[PDB]
Parts: sequence; structure tokens; C-alpha cells
Amino acid sequence: EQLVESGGGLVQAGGSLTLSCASSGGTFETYAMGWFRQAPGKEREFAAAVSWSGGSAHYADSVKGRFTISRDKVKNTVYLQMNSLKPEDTAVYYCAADRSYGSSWYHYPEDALDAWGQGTQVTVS
Amino acid sequence: QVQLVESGGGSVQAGGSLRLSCAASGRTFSSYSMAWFRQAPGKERENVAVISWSGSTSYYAESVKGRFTISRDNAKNTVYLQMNSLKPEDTAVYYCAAGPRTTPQAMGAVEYDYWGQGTQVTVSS
Amino acid sequence: SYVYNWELGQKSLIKMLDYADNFYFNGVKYSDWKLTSMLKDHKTYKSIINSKKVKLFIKKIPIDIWVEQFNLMKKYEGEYLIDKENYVMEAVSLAFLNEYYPGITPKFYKILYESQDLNELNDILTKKLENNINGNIVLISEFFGENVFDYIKRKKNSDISNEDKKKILYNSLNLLMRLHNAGLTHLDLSPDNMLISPKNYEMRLCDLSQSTPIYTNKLRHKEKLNSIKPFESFEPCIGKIEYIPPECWKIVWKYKMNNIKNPIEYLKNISNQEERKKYYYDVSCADKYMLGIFFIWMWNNGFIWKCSDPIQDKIFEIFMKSNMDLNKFIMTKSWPHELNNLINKLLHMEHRKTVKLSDLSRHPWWSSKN
Ligand SMILES: Nc1ncnc2c1ncn2[C@@H]1O[C@H](COP(=O)(O)OP(=O)(O)OP(O)(O)=S)[C@@H](O)[C@H]1O
Repeated sequence: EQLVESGGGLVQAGGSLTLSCASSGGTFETYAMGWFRQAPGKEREFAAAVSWSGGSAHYADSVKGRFTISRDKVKNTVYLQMNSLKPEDTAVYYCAADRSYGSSWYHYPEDALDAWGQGTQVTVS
Repeated sequence: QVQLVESGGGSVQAGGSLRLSCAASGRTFSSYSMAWFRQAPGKERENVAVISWSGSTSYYAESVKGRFTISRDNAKNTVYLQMNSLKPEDTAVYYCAAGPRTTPQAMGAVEYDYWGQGTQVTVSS
Repeated sequence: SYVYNWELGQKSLIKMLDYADNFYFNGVKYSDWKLTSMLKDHKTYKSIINSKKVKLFIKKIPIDIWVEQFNLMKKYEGEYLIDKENYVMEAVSLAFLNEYYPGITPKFYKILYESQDLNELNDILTKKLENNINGNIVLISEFFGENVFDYIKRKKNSDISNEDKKKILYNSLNLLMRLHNAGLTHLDLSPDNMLISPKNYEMRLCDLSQSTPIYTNKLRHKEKLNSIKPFESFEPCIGKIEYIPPECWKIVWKYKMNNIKNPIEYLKNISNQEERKKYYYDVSCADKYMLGIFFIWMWNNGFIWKCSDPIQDKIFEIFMKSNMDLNKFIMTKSWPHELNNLINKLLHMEHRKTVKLSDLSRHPWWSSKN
């Protein structure tokens, strides 16, 4: 993989967690980057994403207030700050990278996005 | 995440019709462009047909254009290849397929993601 | 008002040609410039002469690649096409635009051989190659500003203001318009190939290695016509894959699905002009389509679909399942009605065939608020 995650773990219902996803090589400089999530049984669903410029970002409806994503000025690395975490947020968060930005991410089928990460578990007690 | 099964081949006479079917078992059908290719014992592979995800666009090798037609039903998970005005040169094993791709460069070739077992079609003189 | 012709292209270039030995700029001899570097069979470099602290741009091309490309362009009277870089074209395109249409490309200063007509050149270069004496052809231009990609990165540590976006999209359409008018296509529009200045958003086009003439007096590539007509290309691999137009993809698939591995070779001996039709697109409409993608890319802050091929892109197929209409499209519905309308007239083929660039430059949206 060229997407390499970190920051997963267990948190109390209410507390916070924050995930990195770095991408080595100045190849994804034009690609957008973001986060999906998967729970046992559930299909992988969109969480958040940010433009190549790191200037524009959008969120799923269900996290629209709690989570915010950001992107380093120099390295192709993104950060998903998660607050007010609920039991319904327990899932494996998958970092993704693509040339398309926007709600195309809700429509493109899974195997279509340019690049995927391996995953990191988040559990919420 | 898809396995394919052909059916509905046989040996016909010249000018005869035949309608190949193909059951798609696995992931959602909507999420893969389909195709049909043929393999005649003597020669190398012949790409015969490709159809888009929903069915809008379809393309054909000039050796079957306006004799054969590729269609699909996404509620019943099937691809068809209606083959009419059959000729001897259409004797071959025909293979249902999934996820055709190529590069804009002409030197490349048509790679499928999946292909079922195949069905024989022989055609009298 | 002279438009791009291959006779003129060559004549333009010969005026700019010299041995690198004998070239001075300001007082500084060529040999004594410190060239800083900027896959690619060509190498680009920056440099800074001190008399006038003047910053130049240098493209260098192996004469082996030159000599081959010139023989072909001569065979096809300027109508040679490849998926990769046509250096002979870029040279003439640049020389011509400089002499007759300042202000589209950065200023062009010289073409140089480094260790009467372009044939006399090739003669020499060929004798040199026959003695394993390699060298380069050097294209020396003004260094102008910084590309759009860079511009955006720098400014943006929001994206760029809609106000700003609009100024860039406008000047770009101006450039294409003036380029087309001069008699040339681009066929590699993308943020990296458009330069911008600090001085009042003043822009230029860059590259011209994928360029074609826009007019021809030959039918496809064979029969001599009595008057000019639009130019058609059989090379669907143009610019970056993201900007490739749908009709070019249709051609790609046509070659693939009939097992045609070398177009240039296959067509060489096809006279029946009914066949030929199937492997050709209009170049000028292709340009327009690219500019369309550029617009969407600049507005969206990134592509929406990744290639314009419904076989290989579910998103594109939805674009089409709504007749390439940004207003009826799901991913652009809540964009400015007027902008969507503007873009539609660079994308859909009926519009591309009909709607002129001069008329799009006066489109209602260029005068709305914000
Ligand atoms: N005269 C110029 N002034 C400033 N920047 C330039 C100039 N010419 C080219 N560039 C930039 O330098 C890089 C390489 O130049 P070009 O080869 O002309 O363009 P290009 O389309 O990037 O082509 P290649 O073939 O990929 S190097 C690009 O980022 C251009 O934007």
C-alpha cells in the first residue's frame, strides 16, 4: 500500500481520537484523500475527504458536526479529528486517495478509487 | 467478488440464431461493465463485445457488428449475446466477462477482471 | 492575416536557428549559462542571464529524436501524429506564434544545434549521427510566471475565491480562442500547461508538443483538396488521460477491438475513405472538450470523473445518462445555473460542433455577480 494509517484505538463514549494517513511520494499531490468506515455486516461507507489543495472538505451527514479533516501543507498526509465519539462510530476506518473530489466518492464503486489503505480499528465503550 | 456461468450454446447451421446467457453471482451487478470474448482453437483471443455499467454504451469488433448484440438485465443479473446470421468463422468458445479495461495507448490490450468457464458454439457450412 | 501553415512554420523557425557556439544573449555566451534542472526523452532547464537580469527556459531534444521526427513531418507535410511528444511541431508552432501572434506563448528567442532550410540541418545532423556524434536541439524561451497548479498551491497556504477562479477560466478561453484563430490546436490543456503572472492575472499557454494544425488541404492523410477544411487526427492518445475526450476513447476501443496495434501502420495503405472515417476525430472539438474538463477541475477543486469513457467510469456514464447536462447532473445540480450552461457548450458534441469560442467569451455568466 502507499496509504499508511495510524491513530486507531479504544476510547470512552464521549472522548476523542485522531487518525493520520500519510502517503509517501509526491504522486498524490493532485489526489484528494479521505476516510470510509466499515462495521461487521455493514458495507463500507463514506466518512470524510479533502481536496488536493487541502482547501475544501466534506463530511457524511452522520458526522457532520463532530469530525473535521485537514491536510499537511507539505506532505500528502491527512488527519481525521474525531470528537463526541458514539458507540455507533465503532468501525474500521479506511484511508482512500483519488483524483476525483466531491460526492463522486458516494457513487464510484469500491474497487474504483485510485488507492486504499489497510485499515485501523476504532472501538468505543 | 463475482463468478460467471455461461449457457445456451450449441451447434447450429449457417444463418442460424443463438442467444448465450450468463448468470452473475457475487457482488452487485450495477458495479461492473460486462463483455463477451471468443476463443477459436486455431487463433488468438478475439474481443467480441463490451457493454457499459448500466447498458448505455456498447462496442463490437467489426467481425460481428450488426449480427451480434450484447444486452443486460441488472434486476435479474444477466448478460446476453444475441448472435444472428451465424457463419462458420464464428465457431469458437465464447466467454462471459467482467470489468473490461484498457489504456489509451494502442499497444495495450483488453484485460478483464473475471471470466466464466465458457460455452462452445459450432456452426455448419 | 496569416494563419498557421507548415510552409510558414518552417520559414518561421529557420529565422531563429543557429549553432549554439555562436549564440550570445545580453553579453553572456550560451556556453557560460548556469542551467538549473526543472521517462521524458527531453530535458528542461531554467537559467538566469546577467547583462537585465533575464530568466530563460530551455528545452533540449536529442538530435536522434529530432532527425526522425523531421523526416516524418516532411513526409506528411506537417501532419505527423504520435501519442508522445512531437518536437518538430512544438518548434514550428512556437516560432510561428512568436513571429505572427505574440502573447499566446512565452516569448521565443532561439533554436540551437549543440554538440538555408530544415533539410540542410537534417543533412548535417544525419552525417553527425552516422559518426556517433550526439547532441541536442535547444528551444530557448522567456520564463513566464508560474503554472496554475503552482499558483493555487502557493496562494492557498478555502480554495481560491470564485472571483479568482473566474479570471483564470476566462483568460484561458481567451488563449484557446486566439490560438485556434492563429491556426493551431493545443490538445494538452491542464493546469501545468497554463502559466500565470503576478501582473493582473496575465496568462500564457505552454508546451505545444501535442499540437496539430487546425486546417488541412488533404482528406484524412491522402487526397489533395482544392480548398482548406478542418483537420482530423487518428491519434486518440492526447494530453493526460483525465482530459481525453469521449470520441477519442471510442476510437481507442475501435483499434483495440479489431486488434490494431499500430494505427499509423494500419492506415498507411487504406485508401477507401469510408473505412478511414471510423478512426478520425475533429481536433478543434477535442480542444474544446479539454477546456471543459479544465473548467470543471478548476471549479470542483479536482476532477469529477477520472476518464471520459463510459465503459471504464460509472460516474461518466451518469453524466451521459443525463445527456451531458450539468444542470440535470447530480454532482453539479447545486452549481450556478449559468456556469453549468457555459460548460455544457464546451462538452456536448452538438455544442462543440456549433458554438464558437468568440461567442462563449461573451457568455452571460462572465458578467453575473460574485
Ligand atoms: N517559458 C516557460 N516559463 C515558465 N514555465 C514554463 C515555461 N515553459 C514551460 N514551463 C513549465 O515547465 C514545466 C515543463 O515545461 P514544458 O515541457 O514546456 O511543459 P509540460 O507540458 O509540463 O511538458 P513536459 O513534456 O511534461 S516537460 C511545466 O510545469 C511548465 O508549466
